[PDB]
Amino acid sequence: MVLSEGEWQLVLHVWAKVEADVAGHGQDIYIRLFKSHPETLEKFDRFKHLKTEAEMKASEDLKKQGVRVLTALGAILKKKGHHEAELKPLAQSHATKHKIPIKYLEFISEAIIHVLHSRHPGNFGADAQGAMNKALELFRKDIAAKYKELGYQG
Ligand code: HEM
Repeated sequence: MVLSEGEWQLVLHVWAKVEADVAGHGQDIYIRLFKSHPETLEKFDRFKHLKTEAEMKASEDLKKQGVRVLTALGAILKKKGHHEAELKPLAQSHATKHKIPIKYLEFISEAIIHVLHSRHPGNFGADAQGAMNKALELFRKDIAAKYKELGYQG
């Protein structure tokens, strides 16, 4: 499950493009997640009333949430697998307060990949997409192990 340095640089080089406008990327990723897997929207008490993509795009609070979420993910990715400290708080909140199954982490990973594939073909060819998938699989593996330590089946 361990990534090479080369693989991490493919991850970080596409992430550098996300960081030109993290808010806009976050909006596109949430819209993709909620349209592909509508059940995931039901986990968001503050956003579950949004009915359409237009409402999602107009939500300033959802935009701010996407910035928080992608910035936390980016800090994980920049650790290049040495992310134990970052995963502790995230696993605890997601297991115990939000109750987010591993299957829903797989869905958001799919939405991230889809949006990078569409926006960033210059830095998201097949090898770069493979490296990003490996990094998100590692994240999900390590979160699942923490979930189990915390008492949550995931
Ligand atoms: C890449 C994966 C994800 C990352 C990095 C991430 C990160 C975060 C962060 C940093 C927060 C705020 C602090 C906290 O409560 O822990 C948060 C809140 C939250 N997350 Fe996630 N998250 C991820 C995936 C998901 C998914 C897939 C769902 C639901 C389907 C979800 C549901 C929530 C909810 C319900 C909150 C509270 C939102 C609010 O305050 O209105 N998360 N997430």
